[PDB]
Formats: sequence, structure tokens, C-alpha cells
Amino acid sequence: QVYNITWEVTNGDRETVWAISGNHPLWTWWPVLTPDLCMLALSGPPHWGLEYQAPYSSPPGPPCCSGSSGSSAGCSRDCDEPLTSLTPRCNTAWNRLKLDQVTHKSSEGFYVCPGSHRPREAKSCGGPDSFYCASWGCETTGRVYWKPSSSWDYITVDNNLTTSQAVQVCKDNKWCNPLAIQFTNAGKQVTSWTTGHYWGLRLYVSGRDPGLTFGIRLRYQNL
Amino acid sequence: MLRRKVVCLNTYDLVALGVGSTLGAGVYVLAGAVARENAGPAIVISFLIAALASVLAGLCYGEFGARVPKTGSAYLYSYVTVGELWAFITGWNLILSYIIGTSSVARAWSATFDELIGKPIGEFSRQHMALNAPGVLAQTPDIFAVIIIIILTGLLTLGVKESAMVNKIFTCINVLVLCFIVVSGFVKGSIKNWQLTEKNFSCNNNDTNVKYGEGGFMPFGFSGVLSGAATCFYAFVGFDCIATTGEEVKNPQKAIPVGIVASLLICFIAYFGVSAALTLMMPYFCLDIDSPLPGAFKHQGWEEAKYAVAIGSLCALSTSLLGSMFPMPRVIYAMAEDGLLFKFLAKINNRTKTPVIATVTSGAIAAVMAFLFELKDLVDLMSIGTLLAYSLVAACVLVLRYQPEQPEKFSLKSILSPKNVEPSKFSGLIVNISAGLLAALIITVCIVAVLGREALAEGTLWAVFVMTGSVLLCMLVTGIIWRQPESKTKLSFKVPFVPVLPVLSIFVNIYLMMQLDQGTWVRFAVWMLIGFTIYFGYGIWHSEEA
Ligand SMILES: *[C@@H]1O[C@H](CO[C@@H]2O[C@@H](C)[C@@H](O)[C@@H](O)[C@@H]2O)[C@@H](O[C@@H]2O[C@H](CO)[C@@H](O[C@@H]3O[C@H](CO)[C@@H](O)[C@H](O[C@H]4O[C@H](CO)[C@@H](O)[C@H](O)[C@@H]4O)[C@@H]3O)[C@H](O)[C@H]2NC(C)=O)[C@H](O)[C@H]1NC(C)=O
Ligand SMILES: CC(C)CCC[C@@H](C)[C@H]1CC[C@H]2[C@@H]3CC=C4C[C@@H](OC(=O)CCC(=O)O)CC[C@]4(C)[C@H]3CC[C@]12C
Ligand SMILES: CC(C)CCC[C@@H](C)[C@H]1CC[C@H]2[C@@H]3CC=C4C[C@@H](OC(=O)CCC(=O)O)CC[C@]4(C)[C@H]3CC[C@]12C
Ligand SMILES: *[C@@H]1O[C@H](CO)[C@@H](O[C@@H]2O[C@H](CO)[C@@H](O)[C@H](O)[C@H]2NC(C)=O)[C@H](O)[C@H]1NC(C)=O
Ligand SMILES: *[C@@H]1O[C@H](CO)[C@@H](O[C@@H]2O[C@H](CO)[C@@H](O)[C@H](O)[C@H]2NC(C)=O)[C@H](O)[C@H]1NC(C)=O
Ligand SMILES: N[C@@H](CCCC[NH3+])C(=O)O
Repeated sequence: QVYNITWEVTNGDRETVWAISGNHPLWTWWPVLTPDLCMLALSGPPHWGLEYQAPYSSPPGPPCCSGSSGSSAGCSRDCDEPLTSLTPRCNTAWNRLKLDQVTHKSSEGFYVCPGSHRPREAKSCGGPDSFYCASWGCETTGRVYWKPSSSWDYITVDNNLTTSQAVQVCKDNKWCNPLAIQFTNAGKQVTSWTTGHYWGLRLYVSGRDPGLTFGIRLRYQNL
Repeated sequence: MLRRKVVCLNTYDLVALGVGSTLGAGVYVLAGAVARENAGPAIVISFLIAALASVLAGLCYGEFGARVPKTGSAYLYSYVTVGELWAFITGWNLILSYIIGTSSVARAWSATFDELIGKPIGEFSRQHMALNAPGVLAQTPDIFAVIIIIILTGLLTLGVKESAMVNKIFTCINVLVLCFIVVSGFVKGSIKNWQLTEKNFSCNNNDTNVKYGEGGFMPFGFSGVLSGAATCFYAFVGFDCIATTGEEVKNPQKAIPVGIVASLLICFIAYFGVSAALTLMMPYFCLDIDSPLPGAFKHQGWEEAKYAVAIGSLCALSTSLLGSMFPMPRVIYAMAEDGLLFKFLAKINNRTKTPVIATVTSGAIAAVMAFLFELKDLVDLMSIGTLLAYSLVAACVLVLRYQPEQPEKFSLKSILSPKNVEPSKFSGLIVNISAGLLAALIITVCIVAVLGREALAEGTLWAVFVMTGSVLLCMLVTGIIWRQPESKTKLSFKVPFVPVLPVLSIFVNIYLMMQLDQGTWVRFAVWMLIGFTIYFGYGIWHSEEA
């Protein structure tokens, strides 16, 4: 029968950071989840600068002077200055510009590693501390030069908006790192979404490759 | 072109002169600008690098001045030791250094005085005279700086000399003010200003276009730290006054290097303390543009302290200013007396017994540069000129250490593994060629390390290959220079690691030069073109050695 279905994307702490809803039969609606990469980082690892921010919190950082709202007291010009010296993170609008640049550059990007649902072999990759992959070749999706793909992976993650689209949203001080997550044929067959599943998304940069843990789960209520 | 020429103050006095000249605009005005724009709290580190480079050059001078019995500027030593073209380049760079130092210190002092009295002079300048060229020329022409330079040039022409007593008194006042600044910063300032985050990225004033960086100790990254160090190298300039003055010294060749090193270390300590105080009392992005130290004191509630600083700065900026204005004509006169520059600059007035024409010309040029260009532009121009001069002197020391005592075909065995115990002409030629190749390779490394910095990070094959090959070949050439025997001629003072230390000094100086913006490089290129035009049109033919 038809239920009010809702797909929730949760941070590493399994707290709902994003959600979509609709009236559909169970296991028949598979929308393109579009959570922000920063929303996954809310109350996440300290690198992203949102370790103390609660889910659904407003984007931190002062507005860019180039934003649609125009100049204001305390507005930042970092959003126009070169981003080469900035760290890719979500604590400020210019840091979000740098994160978008890192996530869109061909030589860089992000790779997502399966977690609990992964097979025993993939279990060798590592635990959540390593974002479910401490060794190369453990990523099933994400935007990188080698373009990983797995038949048994439940989801595929990519950048929802291009750099040109994302820059303006960043300058507005809004969340501007959306991630398009699409359920795979294997994921659609899976009916354990109610329990929820977890992945680890790591940036492909020069260094530790900072990452976070996110999850997807399904709820349904009477229509 | 290569023609060479035939050639009491206590150590504490030399230290006082060096501290007086060195301390000034660099700490009282530029410290806040670097803290706000280039590096944040990491400005404390920016000075450190700029200090070490300043030390590396200074040590070379100790040897460079040790080779010439007659004390004087680096132009004197170069024209005695290496030749005529190199001496002209060094003297031209020193002339640029002195002129632009006069201009920049006059700017900083005029701005400080104008702010002290409520910025009426700057307001009048904006009201009645705007250059209208923000990109290149200054938005506000500093007429007061022109007046100051005119007054001081008039004083110098009429025979006013260096009052060592006044210099000592002003240096003592400035050092007391700097100590007060350090103590007030450590009392009122807090470490929290070095740990700012996006929660604190809000200057409660109504300013806009504020660069908040990443926050923390190093908001703008190590690239910003290096840019700040290149800018702060300006602050350590002026220690050359000890040798330049030419007044009799109790132990010239031994006191001069010791005095230079002591002055550099004292200035480094003062700059470190004052910059730490400035960045701890007030956020780096909150620092006042016009008056960083008085602004920080006002932020902490010690508003009246602006007067105390207003004294100390106006003292230091005075002693610093003369520190550039007194040597400024002398070098020209020397270059005019040796025939490299126009002979009319060497003319001495009967009434004053001073090079009136040279002083007037240098003062007019400095006044024009102050009228047209911003403080930071002049600072960077002087920094690039001074860095080139320092690198040239370091190369001079490196080359001369291996040359045989003055009055092509080669073999691999003699180059790699010479067996002569003392240098020969062949060894000197090998060392000269190695120095030229090493300078070219260091320039290549610095170019790749700055222009190709992202390319090196990106790991592109060409950039990494060029970097690795250039570094390995630099090491190889430095080794070739190592294998050659050093001249056994005794020297009063020597560079401890003359085959490595001068190379490191050259590398650091060139790298800092690369950090400067394109406008500074263009201005420096135009100045060098003018110098070469004068040399090859007039210098060669009218040289007294001809
Ligand atoms: C179909 O179901 C969805 C989702 O169901 C919700 O989650 C389930 C797990 C369960 O707990 C349900 O009980 C629960 O409703 C419904 O969409 C939610 O609707 C409620 C209100 O009915 C929203 O509650 C909040 O109410 C606040 C005022 O009291 C308001 O400020 C909130 O807005 C802010 O917060 C939300 C996220 O909570 C954010 O998206 C907004 O932009 C804003 O910041 C919010 O309105 C829930 O937020 C709704 N969404 C979710 C994921 O819970 C839907 O109404 C229902 N439809 C039908 C026809 O039944
Ligand atoms: C006075 C004697 C006893 C000691 C002399 C020591 C110097 C030769 C050392 C000390 C610190 C060194 C500097 C420390 C840091 C750097 C930055 C380095 O470049 C980077 O690391 C760039 C990184 C980036 O791209 O962000 C280039 C060399 C340099 C200038 C070093 C050059 C050599 C220096 C001046
Ligand atoms: C109506 C006009 C004249 C108002 C402008 C203010 C003047 C009274 C100022 C402008 C320049 C000032 C001079 C700038 C610098 C100095 C050098 C200073 O001495 C040193 O710095 C000594 C150090 C050394 O010799 O190295 C003594 C004051 C003096 C002459 C200042 C005296 C006061 C002057 C003339
Ligand atoms: C993510 O990508 C989707 C797909 O393009 C975006 O949805 C578009 O939104 C614009 C403006 O809202 C519409 O004009 C398009 O018709 C939409 N396309 C589709 C296929 O629906 C979406 O805006 C992007 N951002 C987020 C946060 O989802
Ligand atoms: C930067 O902002 C943070 C948070 O706004 C400040 O930290 C708080 O400061 C208040 C003082 O008003 C204290 O009562 C809180 O206990 C502090 N909390 C935390 C988590 O630090 C911080 O002091 C600010 N820093 C500066 C230099 O102003
Ligand atoms: N280093 C000097 C500037 C150049 C030399 C002036 N005597 C200062 O900080 O004031």
C-alpha cells in the first residue's frame, strides 16, 4: 500500500541532516538524494569545521562582499581572492569555494567507500576511523580520475551542481556543495534501507585525504 | 667592463647606528600591514626568515669589507675586488635602496604625523589633488612627504651632518617605546587572538572587504608567511650604515661585522616582540589600516597610549629617515667621482664643501617617488633592489674566496679533483663559471618554485623534472666549488661556510625577490634599464680608469 515515505541522509553520528519525502508505495520511489557535502559534516570530524554545528544549522561564516546581498559590515573579500591557500572545508563561504574547487577538479575530487553492507573482502579496507577505506581500491563511487564503480554498491555519488553554478551559491553564503546520490539497481533491490546503510566519503587531495562518514536510511508512515 | 681599482666609534656606537637606522617604518607601520594582508599572527615567523636572510647577507659583508683596507659601501668593495660593471650594478642598486628608503620612510612618517593631528593634511590632499591612477600610482599624493624631503635635503646641502648624540637619544626613546609595546601586548593581549575561527570573523566596526583567511596562527598559509617575510626584509635594511659612514672605527673590520650582527639580532627581537604584541592585542584582520599599533592600543582600552607610540614612532621614523638620506648622495658622488655616473654629480660646492648637485638630485628623485607611489610600492621596490645588492655581494664573496691573488679550455680531472694546494687562474675560472651556472640554476629553481608552485603541487612531469634536475645540478655545482682550493690569504673575518652559506644567501634572496608582485618587478626592470643605459652610454667611456 501507499505510505508517506521519507529518505533521510544522516551524518556520521546517524543524526538526520537532510531528508526528502513523498507519498509512494514502499520500495517503488528512489529519488536522487541531494544532500550537501557540508550537511554530512555537521557534527562531523574536526577538519570540516562543523564538529559543533547541529544538523539543519545555517551555513556559518560572514557573507561574501560579492554576494547577491552586496557589501555589508564585516563582509569578506576572501571569496574573490585566490583559493589556492585555503583548506577545503565548510566553516566559511570561501572555504566552501575551495571545497567545491577540490571536489570538481579532475586531478582531485572525492571517493566514497562502502561500509557495513560491503562484503567480507572489502571488510579488509578498514573501519569508520579510516572512513571505511584505509587502502586504495576500496571506493565504489565518487568523482575522481579513475571513476570507480561497483555492481553491488547500493548508491553512486557525484557532484550535483557544476563549479559555475556552485560559485554563485557559495558567494551568497548558502550551502553550495550539493552531492547527487543515486540509488543503484543493486541498491533498489535491497530492502534493508529501513535499518540504514553507511558510507565514508574522502576528498582526494595531497595529504591525509580528509573524509567523513554519512548514511542513508528510509522511514515510512501511514498515508 | 671588468676594470678593477687600486685602493673612534666603538662597537656599541656601530650597534646604536645600525639599530637606529634599521628600526623605524618596518615595525611601526609595515608590521600591521603585513599582519593584516600577507600573514596573520604568523608574521612573527615572517620576520624570523627575513631576519635570517638579513643575517646571511650581513655575514658576507664582514668578509666583503675585510678584503678592502678602506671601509665604505658595497660599491667601493665591488669596484676594488670584482670589476667595473658589477660595481656599477651594486652602486645603482644601493642608490635605488637609499632613494626609495628615503621616499618610503618619508611616507610613513608623514602619514604618522598626519594621523596624529587628525589627518587634516591627507584630507586636504584628497580634496585638492588626486592622481586618479589607483592601479599604478598612489590614490593620495603625499605632499607633506615632499615638503619633508625638501627640508631635509636643504639641511643636508647646507652642511648638516650626523649627530650621533641625537641618534643615540632617539634610539633609546624608540627602544623604550618598543619595550613598552611588548609589555603592554603581553599584559593586555591574549593567545585567543591567535586561535580565531569563523565565529570571530567579524570586526565590530563598519569596515568591508575584510580578508579573514583561515583564521588561527597562519590564516593565509605559508605562502602568505613567505610574502610577509619578503615584505619584512624591508624592516631589516639599514644595517649597512655602519660601513657606509666611513668614520674612523676603533677596530673597523672586526667591530663592523659584530655590530651588524648585533644590530640585526636586536632588531629581530624587537620586531618579534612588537608583532606578537600587535597580533595578540587585536585581531589581525581588525588591525587599523592607517595606524595599526595605536589602533590596537585603542581596541584594548589604552587609548592614551597612542601618544606614547606617536612619540616613539616619530622618533624612530626620524632616525631611520636620515639613515637613508645621509648615505644617499655619497654613493652617487662616489659613482660620479669614479666616472661611472655623470661628472656634474661629483662637483663639490666651495661654500658648503658638500656634493650639492648630487644631494639635490637624489632628494628631488626621492621626493618625486614619494609624491607618486604608495608606501607598500616603495617598500617593495627598495626590497627588490636591496635583495639584488645583497645577492650580488654574496656572489662576490663566494667567487673571491677562490680567486688567486690578482696583480676556455679545461680538463675534467682538473675540474672534479684538483690537486693544487692554492688557487690558480684555472681554479678561479672554474669557480667563476660555477658561480654563474649556480646563479642561473637558482633563478630557475625560484621561478619554478613560485610560478610553477601549483604545477609542482599538481605533480606535472615537466615541473617536477625541472625542479629535481635544477636542485641536483645546484648541489653538483656547489660541490665542484667545494673541491676547488680556497685562497690562503688571511682575512680578519670569514664566512663560516663560504661554499654553502653564500649560496644559501643567494637562494633565499632570489626566492624573496620572486615573492614580490609584478609591479615591483616592472619598476625594478625599468630602473635597471636606465642604469644600464647610463653605464653603456656614459659609464664605460668616461670611467676614470680608462
Ligand atoms: C510525511 O512525512 C514527512 C516526514 O515525517 C517526519 O519524519 C518522520 C521520521 C516522523 O518523525 C514524522 O513524525 C515526521 O513528521 C513530513 O515532513 C515533516 O513534517 C514535519 C511537520 O509535520 C516537519 O517538522 C518541523 O516543524 C517545525 C515547526 O514545528 C519546522 O520549524 C520545521 O522546519 C524546519 O526544519 C525542517 C527539518 O525538520 C527543515 O527541512 C525546514 O527547512 C526548517 O528548517 C519542520 O517543518 C518536518 O521537518 C518535516 N520533515 C521531516 C524530514 O521530518 C510530512 O509532513 C509528511 N506528510 C504527510 C502528508 O503526512
Ligand atoms: C645564519 C645561519 C647560522 C643559518 C642559516 C639558515 C638559513 C639558510 C635557512 C633558515 C630558514 C630557511 C628558510 C625556511 C623556509 C623556506 C621556504 C621554502 O619554500 C617553501 O617551503 C615553499 C612552500 C609553499 O610552496 O608553500 C624555501 C626555502 C626557505 C626560504 C628557507 C631557506 C633557507 C633558510 C633561510
Ligand atoms: C611649517 C613646517 C616646517 C612644519 C613641518 C614640521 C617640521 C617642524 C618638521 C618636518 C621635518 C622635521 C625633521 C625631520 C627629521 C629630523 C631628524 C632628527 O634627527 C635625527 O633623526 C638624528 C639621527 C641621525 O642623525 O641619524 C632631528 C629632527 C628633524 C631635523 C626634524 C625636525 C622637525 C621637522 C623640520
Ligand atoms: C541539483 O541538481 C538538480 C538537477 O539539475 C537541480 O534541479 C534543477 O533545478 C533548477 C532550478 O531549481 C530547475 O530549473 C531544473 O529544472 C532542475 N532540474 C531537475 C532535473 O529537476 C537542483 O537545483 C540541484 N541542486 C539541488 C540542491 O538539488
Ligand atoms: C570567538 O568566539 C567564541 C564563540 O563566540 C568565543 O568563545 C566564547 O566566548 C565567550 C565570551 O563572550 C565565553 O563566555 C564562552 O565560554 C566561549 N566559548 C567557547 C567555546 O570558547 C571566543 O572567546 C571568541 N574569541 C575572541 C578572541 O573573541
Ligand atoms: N629598515 C628601515 C627602512 C630602510 C632603511 C632606512 N634607514 C626601517 O625599517 O625603518
